[PDB]
Amino acid sequence: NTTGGRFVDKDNRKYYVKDDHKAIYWHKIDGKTYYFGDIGEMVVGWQYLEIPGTGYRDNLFDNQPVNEIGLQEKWYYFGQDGALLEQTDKQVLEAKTSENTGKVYGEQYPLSAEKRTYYFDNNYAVKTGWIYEDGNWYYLNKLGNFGDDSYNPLPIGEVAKGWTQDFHVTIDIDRSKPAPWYYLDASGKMLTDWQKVNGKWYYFGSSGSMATGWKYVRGKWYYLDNKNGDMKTGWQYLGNKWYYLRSSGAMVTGWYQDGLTWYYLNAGNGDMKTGWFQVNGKWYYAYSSGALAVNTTVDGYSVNYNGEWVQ
Ligand SMILES: CN1[C@@H]2CC[C@H]1C[C@@H](OC(=O)[C@H](CO)c1ccccc1)C2
Ligand SMILES: CN1[C@@H]2CC[C@H]1C[C@@H](OC(=O)[C@H](CO)c1ccccc1)C2
Ligand SMILES: C[N+](C)(C)CCO
Ligand SMILES: C[N+](C)(C)CCO
Ligand SMILES: C[N+](C)(C)CCO
Ligand SMILES: C[N+](C)(C)CCO
Ligand SMILES: C[N+](C)(C)CCO
Ligand SMILES: C[N+](C)(C)CCO
Repeated sequence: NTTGGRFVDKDNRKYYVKDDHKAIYWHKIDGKTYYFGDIGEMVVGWQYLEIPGTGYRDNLFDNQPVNEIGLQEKWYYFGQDGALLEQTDKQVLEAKTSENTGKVYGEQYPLSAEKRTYYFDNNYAVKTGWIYEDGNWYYLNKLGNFGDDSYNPLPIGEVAKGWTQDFHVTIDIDRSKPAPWYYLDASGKMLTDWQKVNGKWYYFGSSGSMATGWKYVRGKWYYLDNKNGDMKTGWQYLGNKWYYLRSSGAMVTGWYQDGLTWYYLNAGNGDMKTGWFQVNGKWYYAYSSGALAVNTTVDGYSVNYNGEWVQ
């Protein structure tokens, strides 16, 4: 909706001038959208800019006041003639790197030899977050990189690979909300169910989120590290009780013999018994270590070869 002006080439830069003033920021001119930055230099290619449409960075000229405003920034792609690529689905484009972004018309810069598929939201900005394609989920980075006083927005919108946390984000991470972990394979596909990664097992279920703590899967109980998620095996002291997990990871219930030593894991909960207890009417005694007392005396009580209290 910006008319009455004209594009002007000067000092190896391109401007749009009307009534003798330079256009700045976002402008819709003759069916196309352009962006002129803070001083009027038309941009081209990959750009990380404040979102258009509010009016605070729109239809402005360098002779007008520029309001202070807090607008999130997103990635946008402009043609070599400066027109905004109004894609709302996806498109194959030169990968964005530390050398082909933030450039303006007139500048010299290489055209990425590598091209990637980029997804877009309904407002022409590069899409971030989860996307479902051809039977699989992929995660497009919501955040860029940091590093003690430093922020690189380049990763935003790129296909995530490997271990990835899904933070709730707008302009900054939202620490109040949960941030589950996921694992994307070499091609970015989200893994589900059991998966062996770096030598350890993890359970991602059907949603993809990495489970932590006790987890019931296909009839058996498993215990994933409460913080890191890796599946535990063997004897585990959890919540002040002992549990025995098979090498497969499944929790054991009932009688279990380790070498010559018998142990009794509670029928339902699975916690190890100590002291006197009875199974199917018969009484047995387990020491504090959980080991069953056999062929000996326990406080004036005889227990035979099977640990049974012999009357
Ligand atoms: C990005 N460069 C181009 C536009 C600004 C800078 C420097 C050049 O532009 C200028 O030098 C401007 C043109 O009006 C200028 C300012 C003051 C004195 C002379 C020229 C090319
Ligand atoms: C390490 N355990 C976990 C993964 C394999 C074993 C047993 C359980 O997994 C399975 O039982 C199934 C059997 O098909 C399985 C899933 C994924 C890979 C291999 C086996 C939990
Ligand atoms: C998109 N999901 C299946 C991947 C993850 C939960 O939001
Ligand atoms: C699974 N991790 C990302 C969560 C933790 C350490 O490897
Ligand atoms: C999950 N349980 C049955 C295994 C243990 C108590 O938390
Ligand atoms: C069975 N008792 C007589 C042995 C022991 C207390 O429960
Ligand atoms: C782990 N314990 C309690 C089970 C057995 C003695 O080492
Ligand atoms: C299960 N036991 C302790 C009970 C008996 C030997 O098989």
